[PDB]
This record gives sequence, C-alpha cells and structure tokens, in this order.
Amino acid sequence: MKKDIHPKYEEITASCSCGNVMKIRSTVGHDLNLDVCSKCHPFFTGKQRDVATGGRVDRFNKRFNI
Amino acid sequence: GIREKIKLVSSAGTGHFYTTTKNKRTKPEKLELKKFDPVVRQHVIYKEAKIK
Amino acid sequence: MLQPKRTKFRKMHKGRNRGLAQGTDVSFGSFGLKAVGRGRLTARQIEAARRAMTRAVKRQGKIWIRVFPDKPITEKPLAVRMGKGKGNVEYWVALIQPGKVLYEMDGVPEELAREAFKLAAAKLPIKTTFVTKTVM
Amino acid sequence: TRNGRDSEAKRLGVKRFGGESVLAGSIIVRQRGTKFHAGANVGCGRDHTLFAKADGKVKFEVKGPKNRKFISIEAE
Amino acid sequence: DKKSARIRRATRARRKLQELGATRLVVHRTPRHIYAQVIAPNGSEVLVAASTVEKAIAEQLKYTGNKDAAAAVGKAVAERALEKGIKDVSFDRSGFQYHGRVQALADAAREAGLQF
Amino acid sequence: AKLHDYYKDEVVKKLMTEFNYNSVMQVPRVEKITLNMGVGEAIADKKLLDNAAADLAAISGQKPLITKARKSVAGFKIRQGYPIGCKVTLRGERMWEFFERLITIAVPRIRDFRGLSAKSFDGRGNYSMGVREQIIFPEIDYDKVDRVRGLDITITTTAKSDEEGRALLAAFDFPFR
RNA sequence: CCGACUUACCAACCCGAUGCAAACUGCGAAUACCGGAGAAUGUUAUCACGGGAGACACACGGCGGGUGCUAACGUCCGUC
RNA sequence: UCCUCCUAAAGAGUAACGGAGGAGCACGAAGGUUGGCUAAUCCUGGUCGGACAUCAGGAGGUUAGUGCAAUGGCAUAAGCCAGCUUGACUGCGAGCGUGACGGCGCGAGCAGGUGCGAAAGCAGGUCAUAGUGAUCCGGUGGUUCUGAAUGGAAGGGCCAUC
RNA sequence: CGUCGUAGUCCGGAUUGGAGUCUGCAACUCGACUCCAUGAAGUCGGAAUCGCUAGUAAUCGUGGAUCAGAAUGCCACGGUG
RNA sequence: UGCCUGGCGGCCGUAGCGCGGUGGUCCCACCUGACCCCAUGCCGAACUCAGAAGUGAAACGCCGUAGCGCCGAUGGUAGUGUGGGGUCUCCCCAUGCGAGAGUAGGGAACUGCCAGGCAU
RNA sequence: CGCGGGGUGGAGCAGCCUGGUAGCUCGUCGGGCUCAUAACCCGAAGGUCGUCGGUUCAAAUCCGGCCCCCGCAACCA
RNA sequence: CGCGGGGUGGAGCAGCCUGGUAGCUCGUCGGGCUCAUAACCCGAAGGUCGUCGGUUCAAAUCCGGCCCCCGCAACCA
Ligand SMILES: [Mg+2]
Ligand SMILES: [Mg+2]
Ligand SMILES: [Mg+2]
Ligand SMILES: [Mg+2]
Ligand SMILES: [Mg+2]
Ligand SMILES: [Mg+2]
Ligand SMILES: [Mg+2]
Ligand SMILES: [Mg+2]
Ligand SMILES: [Mg+2]
Ligand SMILES: [Mg+2]
Ligand SMILES: [Mg+2]
Ligand SMILES: [Mg+2]
Ligand SMILES: [Mg+2]
Ligand SMILES: [Mg+2]
Ligand SMILES: [Mg+2]
Ligand SMILES: [Mg+2]
Ligand SMILES: [Mg+2]
Ligand SMILES: [Mg+2]
Ligand SMILES: [Mg+2]
Ligand SMILES: [Mg+2]
Ligand SMILES: [Mg+2]
Ligand SMILES: [Mg+2]
Ligand SMILES: [Mg+2]
Ligand SMILES: [Mg+2]
Ligand SMILES: [Mg+2]
Ligand SMILES: [Mg+2]
Ligand SMILES: [Mg+2]
Ligand SMILES: [Mg+2]
Ligand SMILES: [Mg+2]
Ligand SMILES: [Mg+2]
Ligand SMILES: [Mg+2]
Ligand SMILES: [Mg+2]
Ligand SMILES: [Mg+2]
Ligand SMILES: [Mg+2]
Ligand SMILES: [Mg+2]
Ligand SMILES: [Mg+2]
Ligand SMILES: [Mg+2]
Ligand SMILES: [Zn+2]
Repeated sequence: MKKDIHPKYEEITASCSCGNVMKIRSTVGHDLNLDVCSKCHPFFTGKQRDVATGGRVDRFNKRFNI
Repeated sequence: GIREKIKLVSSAGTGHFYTTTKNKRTKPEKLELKKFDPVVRQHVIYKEAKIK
Repeated sequence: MLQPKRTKFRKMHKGRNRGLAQGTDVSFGSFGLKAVGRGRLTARQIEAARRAMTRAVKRQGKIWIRVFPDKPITEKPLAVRMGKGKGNVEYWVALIQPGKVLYEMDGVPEELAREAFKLAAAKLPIKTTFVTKTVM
Repeated sequence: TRNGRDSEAKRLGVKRFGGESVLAGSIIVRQRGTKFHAGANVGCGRDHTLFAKADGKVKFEVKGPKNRKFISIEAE
Repeated sequence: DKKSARIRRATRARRKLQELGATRLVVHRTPRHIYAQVIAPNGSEVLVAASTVEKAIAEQLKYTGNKDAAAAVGKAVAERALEKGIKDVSFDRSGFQYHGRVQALADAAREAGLQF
Repeated sequence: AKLHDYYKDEVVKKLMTEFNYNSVMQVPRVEKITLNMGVGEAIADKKLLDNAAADLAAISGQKPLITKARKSVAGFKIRQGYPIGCKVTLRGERMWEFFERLITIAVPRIRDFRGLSAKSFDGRGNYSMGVREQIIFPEIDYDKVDRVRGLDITITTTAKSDEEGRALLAAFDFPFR
C-alpha cells in the first residue's frame, strides 16, 4: 500500500444523537460529531406521515357540519 | 522544412559527426545524448553543432 | 425512377455479363418475364414497365423487380473522340440475364399476365418468355 | 480525367520457390505482406521482408490457429 | 481466467523458444503445487520430470506449493539434469515475471547445474 | 471492519437460511465500491481539476485516479486524451468500513431524503444512485469548500439477477424501501 | 407535467426470402509459372566473349479491360 | 519526380487520356532492446451528462487501431501505457527481383562495442510502402595523399555536409 | 439602551402555498385586512428630462369624501426640516 | 492395465459454438494474513508470497444432442487451349482439363509422452 | 464545353489566409424628447454559413454531386 | 551563411547612447461642459520593457543562447 500519497488513515471515535459510539476508521483522526444516523433516522416510522396528503372530506367534516 | 538540420559532433575531440534534424518551433531544447565515434572505437557524449 | 441513393464510385467499368446467369428461378411473384438473350434495361424502361403493369392490373396485386441500375454507365456524349480519358456519366441500366425474371405479377389471371408481358415486349427491345413460380 | 495513377510496381511476390536451391545468403520470397511467414529455420527483416537462414528444398505448408500460410524448411 | 490469460501472455515466448529449437527449462507454479520439467527443443519429449507431487520431494518439504519447496525442486531438478548430462538451456519463464517462486527456483537451478 | 464481521458471521447465515444454496459460497458477493464525479471544467482550469481531485482524496481513504478522454467528442468541446473524469475504486475492509460510513452518515445527511430507487441495479444487481452535494459527507468540510461537487455511488455485484441482488441488500438492511 | 387509447404510414434489426461487382474472395480453379524424380526426340535450338546490324512506325483469323454505341478493315492494349 | 488499390493472361509487370485519395516528412520521443494491456459498437442505471465527456453490468472479437491518402500486414500483435537507453553506433562479409547499368527494395556472419536485460534474445531507428533530384566543383569541419632541388608547408584528394 | 455591518443583509417584502374576521343575502370572474412560510430583482439607474426660493422640495403621520366594505389615490390638517 | 488431474508434441473449426448432467481421494482456482520478497499513473483490485477453516457459485474436465459454423457427395456445371463452324454485342462440334454451387450424406473429436490419487 | 470566384440574421458585407473566436452597418421591437412626425440619443430581439453528401473530434473554412450568377476560355483549316 | 536596424501597455512613437528614470498621439471607460458624434482637461486600467542566462546594491542598457520582421555586395551545384 502507498503510505505516502494517501492521507492519514486510522481508527477514530465518533458519536451520534442516539449515543452509539462507532469504533470505525476515518481519514480525519480526531473525534467526529454528527447529527442523525440510520438508527435514529425517520425512515421506518416518519415516511408514511411524510405523505401528509390528508383527506378533503375529512377536513370538510372536521371544520364544520351541515 | 521547419525541422532544422543539425550536425552531431563528438565531445571526445574527434570530428566524425552524424546528422539528423530538430524542430526549433516545437522542441527547442538541445539534443543531449550519448553517441559513438568510430576513430576512438568507444562511446562518448555528443553535443549538437550548427550546420554552418 | 429506380436509381441508387449512393453508389460505390461515380463511374465503373463497362463490364461483362456473358455465359449463363443466376436469376434462373422466380422468387417473389406468381407471373414473370424471362429474357433468354442479352441486352440492357434502362432505368426509364424499368420504371415504364412497372407503371404499365400497374395500369393493366388496376392497382390489384403487387409488382417485383430483381435487377437494378446500380451501375451508372458512361457513354460518350456525341461528337467526342475515343481519347480525352474516359467519357462522362450519362445514365443507368442493368444488362440482360439469361433465365432472369425481370417483372413480376400476382392477383390477376394468366391471360392478363401474358398480355402485360407482351406489353413489356412492346416497351422493351428484349426477347421474352412467360414464366411462373416453380414447385420446389 | 485526373486519376490515372499506379505505383512504380516494386516486383513483390514469391521469387525463389520451394524446389529451388538457396545459395548461401539467398532469400526465398520478397513481399509487402507476411502472407508466407518465418516457420522452421526462417527469419524476417525490417520492412516486411523475410529471408530464410536455411538452405535446400523449401517446404510450403499451412499452419496456425489462424489458418496461416508459412514457409518451412526440409532436410536437403 | 488466470490460466487462459497466462497462456495468451506466454504464447509469444513459448512459440519463440519452440521455433528457436533450444531445449527450454519450463516452469508452471500454482499456489498449492507446482510441476517442473525439462522439455525438448520442439516440445515432443521431456527429459526430467520433478515436482512437489513426487513421493520423496513431497515428504521432505513441509509445504508443497511454497517458494522454499520451489527452491528445493530447483536444486533437485538441476542436479538430476547434471546426472543425466544436461548442460545448455535457454530460459523460459512461461509467461510469468522473473520474481518470486520462479526466481528462487531458477537460482536453485543455476546453482545446481544449469547455465543461465 | 464491523461490517466485514457481520457479513462473515450473521449475514452469511441469514442468506443461507434465505436462499438454501447447496453450495456454501453460491451467494452473490459485492466486490467493489465506485464513487464518481464528472467535471467538464477540466479544460477551463486544470487547477480546479486538482482542487476537486484533492477534495476526492480527502473524502475517500485513497487519492483518485484521473482518467483521460477515451474518444474525442465535438459537442462536449473536449479533446481526446485530455483528462475529463475522475473515479475511486475500493475493496475489502475499505469497502466494509466506507460502506458503514455511507449508510450511517451520508444517508440521513442527504437533504430532502425520500428513499432511494429500488430499480437502480443497472439491470443486473449493480446498485446505482446519486447525491448532488459534498457537504453531506463528514470529512469534506462545509466552511472550506468554495464550489460544491457531486457524486454517485455505484456498486457492482456478482448477482446473477437483480432479484438476488435485492435479496442481499435487503437482508443487509439497505435503505431501498 | 407524467399521459389513455389506434393507424391500409416509414423502416432499424433478426428470422422466411432477392441480391451484387474494376477496386470484397470465410470457394475453388484450368492450361500452366515456378520448379524438383523419366521414354524417345531433337545436325546443340543453352551459356561466355569478341566484329558489325536493322527497327524504338507490324496488320488481319482464334481471347478479357477502358474504350465505343455490349459498333468497326477500331484502339492503348497483354497474346498464339 | 516520388505514393495507395483493380489492370495485365490466379509468379511478375504491363498503357496514356482504363475510377478513387497524396508528399517534398515528422517523433530524441509516436523509438528500440526489455516490463504490461487489447479493440469498435449498442442496451441498463446514475447529481451533473443530452445519443455521445465520466462511472458502474452485459452482447461481439479485430468489424478498433495504425503518424499521414490507403492497400496489404499485424493478437505473439508494428494496435493501446513505460524503468535503461540513444541500435536514430561504426569500421567489414558469403547472397535474391527490378535489373542497360547504376543499384535500389533484400544481408548468415568478423569485431570494439554501447544499450538492455538473470538469462534466451537481441536491438541493424519508427508496420513496409508517399517525405524526393546526376556529374563536376565549391562553403564546410574530422584525414599528412602528392609533396615542381633538400627540410617543411600549400592547392587538387578519403569520413560527414550543404 | 441591547444587536447588526456594506453583503442581495432582520435592507427590500416582492412572486407564491398551508388557515381566519368582516362586510356584502350572495367574496369567483370582479374586496381588503390577517398567522405562518417562499425569501426576487433592485446596489441611486440610461437617453432625454418634470415639479420646487422658505415653512419652500422632501419625509413621518392624522382626517375626510368616495364607500356596506375594497387605495399609495384626490382633497383639508399637522411632526421635522 | 483404466477413470479423474496437471506439465508438453500430431489435426489447427469432422477441433470449433450451444443446451441436458457429473469431480473434490489426487487435484485447479475461489479462499485466511498480506506486517514480508515484490505492485498500483487509486485499491495485495491484478500479480504475488507465509497457509489449507471451507469451497465448486464462475472456470476446467467428461458423457448425450447433429440445434449452428464446417467437410465433402454422385449426377450436374461455366470456362482453357487444341483443330471446325455459325445464328459473330455472343453460342456451339471430337477430346484432354475441369471449378463452384449446394444437396440426399459425417464429425462435439481423435492421438501421444511423463507423473499424482485410486487396484490388480 | 473546361478553368476560377461567390452564395452566411429582414438587406448589403466580413470571418474564407488554411478549423473551436456568430463580427459591422442598415433595419424591426420598448423608450425619452417632440405641439405631433422625422432626426437624435438610450434599452432588446433576430442566423441549419445556397444546397445534398464525404475527410475531420469538430467546417462556412478541406473535398465531390446539384442550382444560379459573375468572369475568362469554348480553337485551326 | 554573416552584419546592421529593430520587437516599447492595444498599436505606432520617446528610454538601450556604457547601470541608479513607464513618457507622447490616439484605443476604452469615468468625471466637468456644451444639444453634442465633435473639443479641452483630470483620472483609472492596460507593459515577462521579444525569451533565458552571466557581472552586480543597481537594468531595457553590457554580452552570450533562441525566435520574429526588414535593409543588405554576393552565389542559388
Ligand atoms: Mg453475369
Ligand atoms: Mg464476379
Ligand atoms: Mg471482386
Ligand atoms: Mg509476328
Ligand atoms: Mg502500335
Ligand atoms: Mg476477342
Ligand atoms: Mg474481368
Ligand atoms: Mg478491347
Ligand atoms: Mg482493327
Ligand atoms: Mg473490333
Ligand atoms: Mg491478335
Ligand atoms: Mg496480377
Ligand atoms: Mg497473365
Ligand atoms: Mg513485449
Ligand atoms: Mg445512455
Ligand atoms: Mg503511419
Ligand atoms: Mg512498434
Ligand atoms: Mg512507429
Ligand atoms: Mg609527405
Ligand atoms: Mg621539396
Ligand atoms: Mg611549388
Ligand atoms: Mg445587496
Ligand atoms: Mg442582484
Ligand atoms: Mg427580508
Ligand atoms: Mg410568515
Ligand atoms: Mg370604505
Ligand atoms: Mg456440467
Ligand atoms: Mg485470488
Ligand atoms: Mg460450476
Ligand atoms: Mg461442380
Ligand atoms: Mg463445391
Ligand atoms: Mg461437431
Ligand atoms: Mg457442445
Ligand atoms: Mg465558429
Ligand atoms: Mg483564430
Ligand atoms: Mg418598458
Ligand atoms: Mg421622428
Ligand atoms: Zn443516531
């Protein structure tokens, strides 16, 4: 392997919002601070509410009645 | 006719010289090489000489 | 007017067409014309015979053609010597192949077929014969 | 009428054939193509020319996975 | 794919030595085993066949397909070549590059009797 | 290489249970990672070329190779042999760890994430999807980049079929759907 | 904005078919060119050298090119 | 003058005014000895990128490429990258077709070599073929050949050059 | 008094989408006001050129009439200068 | 003496493409580490070296298939002189000479050396 | 009949000098000014380089056919 | 093949005259002003001072290597 041309490559310590500390390699070295990972991502519960299409009949009835 | 002709004389002091050309418009650096001279029957470095 | 979109080269040799031919058999249509002898079919002649067969069939059936004026011949415009190089491109033909079906007909009776092929004999200087598709 | 050229023909093609003796140094074939190659006991020059290193009654054959025509040598 | 690629890679050299007609010392290494021969100038008959599949060679070497076994095979094959009377060969690396097991085995052949 | 450990320990067992292949290694295998960026401005400034190459070298564990123009094209106004494309190709532990970095950092960081296409398999299981920015990556700093680049991760599998590629990726919990 | 349907239209391209050559030969030639092992034949018709020549302006019967008009007591033509 | 093809009778060559396309070289790296790779084309997907820039599977193998106009060659590939190099050295040698000749298109081998490789093997410039032109003399530099009485040196003389 | 510093900025609210009050019987052709957000151009402006000498150009506001309500408007009054 | 497996000669598509099945004793490569000898115009990807946890997915090898490319039938065939002619833009008489075109018909190989597992 | 040139916004010319750079003016659209119009000045838009093909990565640009015109030559008894 | 003149922002013209110094007409734009294209002035941008090297605190100057144009007696095998 070329130890010269490539940047530094070593293990780091990185943290996410959910507190999971990943013992993974990075090119930076120092500790990394993220925002959201795939564990705390709203991909399994937030996607259906992301549709938010609603119902016009439902909104009409809820707003007022005959 | 843009590649000017150059006589290649030895640096070993012997005046047996070759002849090729070079394009001063595209490659202007001097033609530096090792080259053979028959009088000394051994190998030396040639430097380019003007055709004159 | 049958004529190539593009040719391999602008001129070509005058050429040779001797011996026996290969268009012996019928390929596409029911009724055909044989030319045992030898000659040339101009592009004007081929187009004219096609139009005349359309005339006779009243647009019933189909017409088929095998030879093509893919060879632009150079004849010499009159009053020019053998010299001055080769001549000038003038027109297009195909030559006569012994056993060849030239024009084809279908959907109409044998009598109308021989009528139209005799009319091909009366729009061409070439010797004729009446042929149909062969059983195997 | 401006296109009537052809080469000064170089007189290529097989010259000294299989069944003709090779004098010391002689070629077998002069050609611009490697249509007949250097098989057993034969070699090649600089400009697509091939002169055989071995004498005697030459041997014609066809070999190669590409169905190529070579020139080999017999025992004369 | 390695075998076909290597054979195409070696076609020029193998045909070159076959047509030159100098008896060639042939090698073909594999990760687990290796076979080493001495083949005729045209290739129609071998002279000595020595390999890490032989009884004594296999049982006197701890690992069959390794560079140390390749060197031992080189020593053995070149000494048996001397025993039969083999003197002149022209090397054929058989499409590989002259480094590694092939280099060590070839150095062994040089030490044990073949001049290259 | 926790992803390598997971693949060799539990993923292999999961796919054995799924496919029931009588051959132990008959399962298709992912074998490389490719991150591509296409810059037309190479001819305009080889200097920005070098800057983008350095950014790619910083974001990836290995400096990118600069490819040349394969064949000359008039409509794109680039000369044949002039470098116009860049790429990186990785293997093994690099693949596993960078793939974990991708899945656990870039996917949430993708602005306006709506899930990736499940038909991105290049017809035969080669996952192929693109992200428009470089700041969604943890090593490329936001405050130091002047011009934002793009990249599309495309990963070639040995899958005989896109169905088995999707089975592999879904068993590995790939974010398709 | 993705669009729903059909329409005596054209044809890529593959199959069931048609092809083609001065400038293509996945075919193959014949007399023979080149040759290498024989019956007889041939007043030596082969080679080397030395003395001197003509012509560098051959036509018609049996062949394939341009030609030309698939003309000619036609031509550059290669030819018995 | 000099170049790519059929013509011209399956060796050869064969016409001007029998169809089409050109040069008056260039690369000291587009090279060689020695280390590597093998096209073109189309479908699929993707932020850029569109039919085609680039990336990722698949279908064919010389239909790609030749440094040019192009033919014939070329996978071992002269087609596509590069360490050492300047064989893009030099003094000689038995030998074919065109051949009036001139010689050109063609050299096993002697040698000092250099350059290369561990070594086989070589390098005999580059895929060959367009890039070319007579004597004499003179401008020319490396070479004691004669030496207009003797010792020397001069003009006209060999390598390479217009 | 706290914060901002020559940029498309808390300049600028423009174009626009998710929801109310009133008036009007009846807000859509052909009402405003409002909560949220979208967060443009515009960096004093071109040719040529208008109204202003003193409470004067301007600029910050009030009222009126129009009118059920829907103006920057037209007309009176004031702050500053 | 025989199958499988490898190192090389005889044919160089009757060998070569395709589809239906088989091998891990010996055996190939996939494969564990690649800190090493050694490599990348990025990655031990490729090559490779210290090993054999497993392996037959791709590959290699073998049988079946005449579904393709190929071989060539026999009749038949133009043309080459040669002497004869005409219906002389081209066709025919006595022969030597003789292509192709394909077709009814075959072939997936066949063959050899050395050795490893396997048993006389 | 052959040798040259040319065909490029609505119009007239370059860029044809040996290929990548859409240039000049007139003109039309929106203006200011004008008693109104013109002039004047200020803001915009407008092109498959005659055409059909070939070389070239790419052309107007190098090459062949087609259309017209400008020219010349289109001959000697 | 040699000498000499020279390569000055966008152009041409001042400074190479034996080191210590970017000026002139126009070319563009901005500013005053005339209705103003026009004039006068002020300012801003525009210069490896053909290219590299050598002496040096001091370059364009002094010289050497290379390129571009021209004026030159000469011969053009
Ligand atoms: Mg015929
Ligand atoms: Mg033919
Ligand atoms: Mg042909
Ligand atoms: Mg005679
Ligand atoms: Mg004559
Ligand atoms: Mg005749
Ligand atoms: Mg013919
Ligand atoms: Mg004739
Ligand atoms: Mg005559
Ligand atoms: Mg005649
Ligand atoms: Mg005759
Ligand atoms: Mg011939
Ligand atoms: Mg002949
Ligand atoms: Mg090589
Ligand atoms: Mg596409
Ligand atoms: Mg070339
Ligand atoms: Mg080469
Ligand atoms: Mg070359
Ligand atoms: Mg003397
Ligand atoms: Mg004297
Ligand atoms: Mg004297
Ligand atoms: Mg701003
Ligand atoms: Mg702005
Ligand atoms: Mg705001
Ligand atoms: Mg809001
Ligand atoms: Mg109101
Ligand atoms: Mg099987
Ligand atoms: Mg491997
Ligand atoms: Mg398998
Ligand atoms: Mg036959
Ligand atoms: Mg046949
Ligand atoms: Mg078979
Ligand atoms: Mg099969
Ligand atoms: Mg242009
Ligand atoms: Mg220009
Ligand atoms: Mg307006
Ligand atoms: Mg007016
Ligand atoms: Zn988290």
